[PDB]
Amino acid sequence: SMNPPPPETSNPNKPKRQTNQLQYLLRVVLKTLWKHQFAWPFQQPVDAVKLNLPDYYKIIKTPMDMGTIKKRLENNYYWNAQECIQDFNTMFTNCYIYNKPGDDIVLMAEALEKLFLQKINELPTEE
Ligand SMILES: CNCc1ccc(-c2ccc3c(c2)[C@H](NC(=O)OC(C)C)C[C@H](C)N3C(C)=O)cc1
Repeated sequence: SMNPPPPETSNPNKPKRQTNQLQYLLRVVLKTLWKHQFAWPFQQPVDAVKLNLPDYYKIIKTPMDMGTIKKRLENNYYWNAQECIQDFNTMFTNCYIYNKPGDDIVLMAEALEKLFLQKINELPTEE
């Protein structure tokens, strides 16, 4: 059981709402990154067992990925848009913590992050 369980994606005890910013985060931000050429390593949790990287979860204690983020948005897990934005930022930061400059995965993360920032710079207004 070398991998940790994946992050929680649903919780019936948290209140739920739909906001225009949350719609944008799923329909524009997540979907645009998801289809990107470099999205695939980030579409599910890092499988440290299959990659045979037993130090990954020794280093990364707040894992996050777009598969999880997608489910969180679909399940109304986030109340505030910033909770979702923070999950994206955590995902990128983890990649930068574990890997090194010049690694293909870092270039991939940098490209996705630039696109992410372009899209959240056009986040719609709050209710
Ligand atoms: C059939 N399995 C396909 C697959 C292979 C590798 C990865 C994957 C996921 C996460 C990460 C990796 C691979 C990185 N390995 C690597 O060779 O990256 C290439 C593919 C760019 C290392 C690092 C721990 N990392 C992250 C996200 O930090 C995902 C799916």
